[PDB]
Amino acid sequence: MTDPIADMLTRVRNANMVRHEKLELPASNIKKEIAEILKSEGFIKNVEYVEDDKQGVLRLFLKYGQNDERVITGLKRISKPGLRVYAKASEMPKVLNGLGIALVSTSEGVITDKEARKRNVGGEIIAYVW
Amino acid sequence: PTINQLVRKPRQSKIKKSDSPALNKGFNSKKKKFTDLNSPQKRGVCTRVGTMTPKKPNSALRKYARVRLSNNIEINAYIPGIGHNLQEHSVVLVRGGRVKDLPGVRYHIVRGALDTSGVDGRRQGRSLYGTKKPKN
RNA sequence: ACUUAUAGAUGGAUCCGCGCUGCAUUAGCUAGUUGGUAAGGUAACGGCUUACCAAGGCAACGAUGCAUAGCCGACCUGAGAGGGUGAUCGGCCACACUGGAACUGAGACACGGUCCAGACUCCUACGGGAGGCAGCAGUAGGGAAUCUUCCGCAAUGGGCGAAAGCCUGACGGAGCAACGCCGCGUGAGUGAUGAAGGUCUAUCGUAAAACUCUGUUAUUAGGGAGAACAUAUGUCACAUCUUGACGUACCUAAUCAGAAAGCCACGGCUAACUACGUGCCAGCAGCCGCGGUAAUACGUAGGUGGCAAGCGUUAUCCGGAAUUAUUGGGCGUAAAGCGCGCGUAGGCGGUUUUUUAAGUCUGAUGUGAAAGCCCACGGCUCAACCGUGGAGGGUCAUUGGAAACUGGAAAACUUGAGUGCAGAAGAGGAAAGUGGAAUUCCAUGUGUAGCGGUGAAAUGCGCGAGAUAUGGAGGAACACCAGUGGCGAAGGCGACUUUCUGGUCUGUAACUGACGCUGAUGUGCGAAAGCGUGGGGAUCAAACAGGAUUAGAUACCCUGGUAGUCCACGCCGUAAACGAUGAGUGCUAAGUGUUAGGGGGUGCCCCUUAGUGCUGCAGCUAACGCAUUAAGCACUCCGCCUGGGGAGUACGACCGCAAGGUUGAA
RNA sequence: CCUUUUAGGAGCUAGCCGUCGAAGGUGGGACAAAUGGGGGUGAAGUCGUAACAAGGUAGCCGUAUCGGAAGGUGCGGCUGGAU
RNA sequence: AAAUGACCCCGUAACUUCGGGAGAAGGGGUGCUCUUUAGGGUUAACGCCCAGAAGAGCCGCAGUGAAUAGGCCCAAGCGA
Repeated sequence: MTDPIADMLTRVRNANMVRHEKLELPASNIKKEIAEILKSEGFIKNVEYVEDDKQGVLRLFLKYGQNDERVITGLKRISKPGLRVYAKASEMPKVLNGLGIALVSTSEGVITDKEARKRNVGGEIIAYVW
Repeated sequence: PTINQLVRKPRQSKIKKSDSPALNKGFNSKKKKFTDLNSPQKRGVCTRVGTMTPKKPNSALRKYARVRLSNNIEINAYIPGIGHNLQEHSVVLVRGGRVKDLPGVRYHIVRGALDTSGVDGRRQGRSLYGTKKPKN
């Protein structure tokens, strides 16, 4: 339980393998950031925040689209305690030529892969969710 | 594939050994120990002629050469071609490595090469077992 | 034109820093290891010799030993990280016969110095000379090649000189090796298919001839390409009556015709064309690969694919080799997973706020040069030989504001826990053998012709064994509750009269408010045998005594037969530990067999807070298998693996009562 | 430019007591290198009779013991044993 | 037969039944005067008993100046 989000990350794609949703998951202050900034793009049925203390409970409720097909086709974290890879906000890579998105913490608040390119802010840029 | 113990403990490469280890070498007498050289060019001075019979894959007949290199060791050769140099005691230009189908021999002869010229029954080769001044 | 109070400077550097490789067949650490304390002194602090005393300073982290021992503009080169060799090219340093050397210097132990020890071809009335081309040559050479003793200051003056002048052996003048590759030149307007035809029997034949075109090789010629040198010339800006060995180049130059050796394999890939020779006689062959009577391979012969200063070979790292994995590494299976109870260092190392204000966000600045940089271009008969630098010289001369955090680090959360626990299971383990398979022994209640023996019999107990059991306690195992059940990490495992013993935890968690994960330090310990007491036979099993065999037996066969077979004490470890499954985080149908024992409960329906084995949705791996109770997807360590042998054989380092291990280039 | 210039009481380089003494010189095994039986392999007169399926005494691994490979026994995980 | 031999300080191999080998092998030091402080318990303190390093000097051909004190190394055979 040392990474409070770790498996939970790909549990999106390892829960919606056949587009399925029966998986309730635990919280963070970034499990108040992991599932809250891609609803910016209509990606979740509901994660509004975690409503408990002690980093509790949360319905994952992963929105699925109109072609029936994996909203999250595949997904990896490349940022875990035990894998610390820190880069700048300039050559943040091209996430499938920009087809994917990133949602991550920065060195000046909280941003996305829509901010690093136009704000020069960020630290351990995390993943490629698609 | 985990990187902690990777600077604690490293890995290897493959495992291969190069070609003709008792070749590319010139044996000392003053300081008695060999030279790791990989020289382009070299000589061959003769001790016998040599021939063994049992040949399966070809199943015709042809001999080879037993030429000793420097200062007391077994060094063995072969004459790949249709030319028989019924000779010995020569001073030549070495060819390094083995041609197909003879184990353990890695030492050969260039065409001409200061000892003889070659099997003079060739005129079309113009570039095989002795062939100089050939009309092209 | 002298000597000094003083200077800008020269190699350097007194020195600081990262520059500053490998050998684990080298950790119980050097006596100075820790550093303070000296008369001393080098342009230079000071264990640098000495000055005073205590080491555990070390400490399983490389102390130390220790093997090549230059680095750095260069070159082939990657897409990029740079990645290697750093030789023409070295700007910096180790180095001149030898050990030194009293010396010294505008700069020291000194490549033709200065002395005295050495073994060298040697010179000498043998005063005894001291010299060696890591400085051009050349000699005997070793030689894949491994060069001109052609000339002598003229391209820079060091030094000497108030000056006119030098030495160049610093730098220069070159046989040039077709070594680099280029500047281009050795045939033309060509030509009707054109012959006397060379693989084939129309092919390269638009072969040829005999006509013309270029200077560019060749008969000569004048050949002056660069460029500015100089007390008295008159008064460091500086200068004339002072700069042609190569000083001949650009050489248009009329210009005849002054050939550009010869190409490989000769099919198809590495790019190639067919065959007589050839009857397996010689023999083709870059991985693939060919001749035994049509080598679309070979001996040889006119050439199409590449070519004309070029033919086959020589062997070095590059992208290619994705056979390093910094970008681009397997786990059950190639060539690969823990004997595990154990487990130091630390790689990793809960939730939330966090005190941090370092760092990353990135950056004001410093903006200190580059010849050339991520570029391009200009001088040049274009190629050998030089240059504008806008790319700031790569946190370099200032430390930052974003606390979202690896970071001086205050706590709280608890249900994830451990002792409380009903206790409760199952062959988890320790329980004498009261009784019983009580055994081949035998007078025997009983007796002799059999207990018994077999692919093929002797084996084998009867010149007074027998059949099963009347005393039959005993060498011993629970034989029957015994199931695949289940304690425990794998090896296991069976009544108990029970001598003892933990955890495991099945339900939530009372206490404390992180109560930390793989675990090389240690310890280690783990199958009969191999191992430790003498018991050592209930006597079977090895050897085999021995028969017997189809053509073929000391034999799996056969009664019996000496370790062992009946063990409470030293330590272990090879096995298909074939379990060939290594352990943190959940997981997309749950049922299902169900487990002592249970969340709601009450021979009636059950869910994991649970456990196993699963048919198997679902989705991945690699052909396969896992699956609400996952090799699939996500954070993990000891790590191994990265085509095969041989290879654990030279040899080997350290444990050790023993099997022995456990190392290790070729 | 020590100044009884000889010189000397001291006292400077040269004799005398010394002072460590690198190097060579010898001193020991490690080292050594051309050299002085194991194996590794050769290239076939030779050898056992099979392993692959209840294949011919079924097919294998460590090991009391094996052993010219093949070939056969007790005992540990065994089946990768067919009926 | 000669040679080594006492005491004190350095240093010490292969092998092993871990006791050994081992005094392995190899080296070095000693006379006399003068200082310094290094001792003790026998003690009221050198009277009394010596023995411990560091320096200065003096002499000879020679300094446990006489007598008495292990010669080592390598490799085989046999029996603990």
